[PDB]
Formats: sequence, structure tokens, C-alpha cells
Amino acid sequence: AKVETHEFTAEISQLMSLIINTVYSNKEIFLRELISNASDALDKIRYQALSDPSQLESEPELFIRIIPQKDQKVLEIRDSGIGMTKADLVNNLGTIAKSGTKSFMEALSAGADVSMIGQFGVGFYSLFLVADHVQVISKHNDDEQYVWESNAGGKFTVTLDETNERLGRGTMLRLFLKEDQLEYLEEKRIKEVVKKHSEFVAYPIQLVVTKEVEK
Ligand SMILES: Nc1nc2sc(CNC3CCN(C[C@@](O)(Cn4cncn4)c4ccc(F)cc4F)CC3)cc2n(-c2ccc3c(c2)N(c2ccccc2)CCO3)c1=O
Ligand SMILES: [Mg+2]
Repeated sequence: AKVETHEFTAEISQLMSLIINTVYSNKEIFLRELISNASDALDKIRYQALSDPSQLESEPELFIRIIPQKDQKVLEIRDSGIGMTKADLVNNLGTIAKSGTKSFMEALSAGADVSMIGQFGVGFYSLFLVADHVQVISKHNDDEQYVWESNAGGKFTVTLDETNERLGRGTMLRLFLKEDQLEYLEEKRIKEVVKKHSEFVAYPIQLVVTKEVEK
């Protein structure tokens, strides 16, 4: 029930600061990166389930789901992948992301396009192109549901989740969109971006659209 506060490694903190402030033109690539991450998580539970099919019982369906929350200025990206335990969420520290982070910053200084972020293994942080904070809600078969929260500063929190929908298994990124990036709440725009950048994905990409029933 306590909010545990933790500190990012310096390299991650520095990368988030670069990304949240960059004026890069092609911000829509964040969605490709997050879909790719969702797919990779799905691959991992599929791999487990091939050995042990009972691993799917927590959430039998394998999906990626995009849920615009217009009234909240939030975009949710949900998967039924393997998920993250509390210890996984706390351990972006002491992880391959440290290496990816530093190398990627050096590449940026050399002129690399921001769209190369996923080649360094740190495409998760591309969400700060369009969002000023994020909650990562996650449920792994081995642990309870937790929420990790970051505003691109030096600290993050991890809290036992007593306030969100039950995921069953997997991860949901809740992106609090920047005021100039609200185009990513619109059905038409999300479809365009998915079609352009995420043609080859093994799992259904479900878009949740809210429409008024009219006469
Ligand atoms: N939608 C998603 N679902 C998932 S679900 C998952 C499981 N991730 C586990 C990582 C640890 N893994 C252990 C490992 O398997 C790795 N390993 C295998 N061989 C060599 N090493 C292993 C096993 C045994 C052992 F002894 C040592 C080990 F390290 C198991 C999978 C990660 C993940 N991510 C994601 C992808 C991108 C990321 C982050 C998170 N980051 C992030 C982390 C926390 C909070 C916010 C963001 C930051 C960087 O980028 C998703 O967005
Ligand atoms: Mg287990």
C-alpha cells in the first residue's frame, strides 16, 4: 500500500530529459516502439506457454489493445504479455537499458535519427516524445499487480495496484499526453500510424473506440 520511491540511474534520467524536450518532427514513431515492446512481451508468454499451457490461464487471449481516454487526455497501450513483477519494475536499474541508453545518446550526438531508438533497445523511452508522464501497470503470473510511475525526472514510484482494472496478465502503459499531442487520441490518426509502422505484428492490434449512439 506504501508508495516506494526509487532513483533512476543517471544515464536513464539523462535520456528521458533529452527525449521529453526534443523537437524531433516524427513523434508518431513512439507507437511503433510501444507496439514492438508489447509484441516482444507476448512472445515471451507464448514461449512459456508452449512448455506449460497453464501459464495462459491468467488471461487466455493474446492481444495488443490501444484505448484512447479522451476526457483524461490519456492514451493506454495494453498487452497480455508476460508482464513484470514488482522486482522487474524496480529493476530498470541494473538492466541492459543502462547500456542501450548511453550508446544511444552518443549516437544522437553523432547525428542519429531519434527513430533509431529501438535499435539500442530503449524504444520504451520514446513515449516521452508525446507524453509528459506515464504509469506502467503490470501483472506477472508470479506477483500481484503493480503500478510504476515516472515524469521523466530522476525519481519513479512503485505502488501495489489497488486502483486500476485487473489486467489478468500483462502490461498497460498509460500515457498522459502533452497538450499539443492530442491527435493520438483520434481513431483515424491511430489507424494511420499503426498501418504505416506496425504492418508486421503477430498479435491482433485492437483499437477501442467510444462513439455516441445517435438517432
Ligand atoms: N509492454 C511491456 N511488457 C514488458 S514484459 C517485460 C519483461 N522483461 C523482463 C526483464 C528481465 N528478464 C530477465 C532475463 O530473462 C533477461 N535475460 C535473459 N537472458 C539474458 N538476460 C533473465 C533471466 C534469468 C536470469 F538469471 C537473468 C536475467 F536477466 C525477464 C523479462 C518488459 C516489458 N516491457 C518493457 C520493454 C522494454 C523496456 C522496459 C519494459 N522498461 C521498463 C521497466 C520497468 C518499468 C518501466 C519500463 C525499460 C526499458 O525497456 C514492456 O514495455
Ligand atoms: Mg511462475
